[PDB]
Amino acid sequence: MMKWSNKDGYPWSKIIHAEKFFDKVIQNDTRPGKWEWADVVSGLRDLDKDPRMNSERRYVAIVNEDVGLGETKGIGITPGLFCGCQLIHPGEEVTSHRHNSVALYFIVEGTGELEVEGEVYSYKPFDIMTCPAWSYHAWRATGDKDTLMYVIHDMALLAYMRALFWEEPKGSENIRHMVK
Amino acid sequence: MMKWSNKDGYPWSKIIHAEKFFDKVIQNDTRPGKWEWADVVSGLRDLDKDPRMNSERRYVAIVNEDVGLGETKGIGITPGLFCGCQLIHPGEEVTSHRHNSVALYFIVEGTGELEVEGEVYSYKPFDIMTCPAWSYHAWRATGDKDTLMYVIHDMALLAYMRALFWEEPKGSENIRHMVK
Amino acid sequence: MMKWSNKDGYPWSKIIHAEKFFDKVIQNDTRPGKWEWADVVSGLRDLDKDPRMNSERRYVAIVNEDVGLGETKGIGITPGLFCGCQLIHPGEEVTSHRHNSVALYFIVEGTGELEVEGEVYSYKPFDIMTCPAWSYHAWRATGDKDTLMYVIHDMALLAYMRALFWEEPKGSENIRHMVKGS
Amino acid sequence: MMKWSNKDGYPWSKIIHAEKFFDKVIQNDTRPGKWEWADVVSGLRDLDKDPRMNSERRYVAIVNEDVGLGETKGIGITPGLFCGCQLIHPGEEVTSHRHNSVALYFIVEGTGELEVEGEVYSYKPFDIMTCPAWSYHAWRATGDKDTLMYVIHDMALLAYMRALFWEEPKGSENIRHMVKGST
Ligand SMILES: [Fe+3]
Ligand SMILES: [Fe+3]
Ligand SMILES: [Fe+3]
Ligand SMILES: [Fe+3]
Repeated sequence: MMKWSNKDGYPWSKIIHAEKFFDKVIQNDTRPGKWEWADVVSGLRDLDKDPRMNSERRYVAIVNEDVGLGETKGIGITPGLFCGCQLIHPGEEVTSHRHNSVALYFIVEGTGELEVEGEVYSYKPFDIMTCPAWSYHAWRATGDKDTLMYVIHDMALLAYMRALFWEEPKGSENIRHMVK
Repeated sequence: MMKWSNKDGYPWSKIIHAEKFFDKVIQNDTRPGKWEWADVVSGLRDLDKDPRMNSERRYVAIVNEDVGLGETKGIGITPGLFCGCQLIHPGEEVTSHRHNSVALYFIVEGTGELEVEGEVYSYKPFDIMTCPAWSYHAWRATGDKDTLMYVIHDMALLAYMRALFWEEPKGSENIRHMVK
Repeated sequence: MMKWSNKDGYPWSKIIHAEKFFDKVIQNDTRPGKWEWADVVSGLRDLDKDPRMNSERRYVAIVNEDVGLGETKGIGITPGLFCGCQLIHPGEEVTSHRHNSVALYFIVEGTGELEVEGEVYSYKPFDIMTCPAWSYHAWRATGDKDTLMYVIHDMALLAYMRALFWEEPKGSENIRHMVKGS
Repeated sequence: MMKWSNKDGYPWSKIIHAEKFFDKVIQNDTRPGKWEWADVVSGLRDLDKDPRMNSERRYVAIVNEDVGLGETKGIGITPGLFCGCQLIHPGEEVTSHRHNSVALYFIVEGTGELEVEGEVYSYKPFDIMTCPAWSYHAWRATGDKDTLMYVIHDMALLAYMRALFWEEPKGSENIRHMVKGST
């Protein structure tokens, strides 16, 4: 965890006036978000211009900036929901990993196989599949079209509570409590 | 909600790199918090030095500034928990209200009556009581010693989702969606 | 809220053994879920065989039964996510309503108009759109192909907390605190 | 994690009618809870009738049974908050552990030391202290009176999401994903 000192007391543990609490707690409203697939597809195909790019790092996140706290730019698609899209070229692999964040996958394009906890399934467009919290899961695109997926995850909720664990690549030595 | 416009597009609706998302979603760890009762009671007595202050506003938030997100000083006592303390003098009342946020009460000191949806209970030190989401509740402090309450609630969670409602004072025409 | 008595005290307010909390707090793990679009679409068609069906009631919930608490059937697609699909025939409307639950809409097929808080967008397939909590929103399907939507929402989370509100149809008198008996 | 088979398809993956869904998500309302400290203390003191009782297991949970899904006996104090109380005799210890659930401690009675990630703090009645998610923490009661603490936590939130981790005793080999099965 951390090397810290309480020998100067606890300056961070404070007591504030209800007006400051209330002023910080109430949020602006968020305008509706709209995103177009062409732009998502443009974004992701742009990722291939980077030499340092591979299949495991080829996600964009779909965000509504109004959703942020205070005046800050948010990263949720709504306040409590998070969403990303991913491109996998045929023949690419996303190797086994796990995280206690769950993921919800919707196949927009492409075919392939998904492996979770030793079992393979062969996917096709508009399949829906989940990778349960802390389940080992891996991808391989097949066929002649890129796999593009629309993904809902709660990684961010757990990050904010500081309860996110990730293990990539596979192997106990790779487990991390996900904090800066 | 809002008068708004899409006539110029949805500039707030965006698509971002996985590295930006990751960087904004991982949080700093949080040093343990410690608060002293004396400081809480002192904070509360201070408020009385406001002439324009009454029983319904006599609350302080207990915060651990580390639990903030990104650069924000936090207002939770932990990331996902929120705590307040409140002081009612004998013969004061917090009149009927409701909010969709729940509240959990620990009576540290004092006695009196809690009314929730038409039923009255007489509390004493170290009683524990809940005011269910959206239930009409009211307080009347009795005896000679001030009522001091230690309060756990989820008001901030609903506030962040923009899903929080507040009816004060009693009367459906007083309901507000709590944003702005 | 409710008429209730405490005259008999608080029998439901208990104190339980650590063993009992733990036996009840720890869940079974959950097998991964897999749904095929064809099962969804078939499901949505069946609903038209009902004469007492219209645009507004025409949704199915995609569920993972393993996700239940204790030994019960779950209602989530994951423990904390909720997923629905809806079908609107062209020329149908979903009338203006609001709820403090949020909705994330993916257009799989169809075209039409989304109205949110007085602003209209014309959607096409694979567009993504949100209806923020408690915003007035309305649907009208256009063109020739049915609109089919993949929808994620937090309604169940708010319901479990008993902090969910729903106003349908539009009008403050239609507001309900969504608990068994409204 | 899981020895499972998809060789017989995925029968748990269902599609249900809105009517069945709505019928299942909407819950009964919850009566207010009230609990009295005398009864809590009596509970905790009772537990010491068990001879194989120690400081690590001297907790009871404070529950509002109306809070459960369906007509089920729930275990939250509210739907989304969970509350326990614990008794530590002076000279007893809760040894180092960590869990990704947070804990919020209110000292009702007693005195002692709280250690979190190498730092000690000496506690007294009506002190408020947190043990952040995944921080090593340990207790030792001092003085001539039992430590009684009023504790709020989100262990159950995490348990339900199947995202709860627990390491007791200290040491990585003892980390568990907390699901029925894995310790
Ligand atoms: Fe993954
Ligand atoms: Fe209140
Ligand atoms: Fe709606
Ligand atoms: Fe602990």
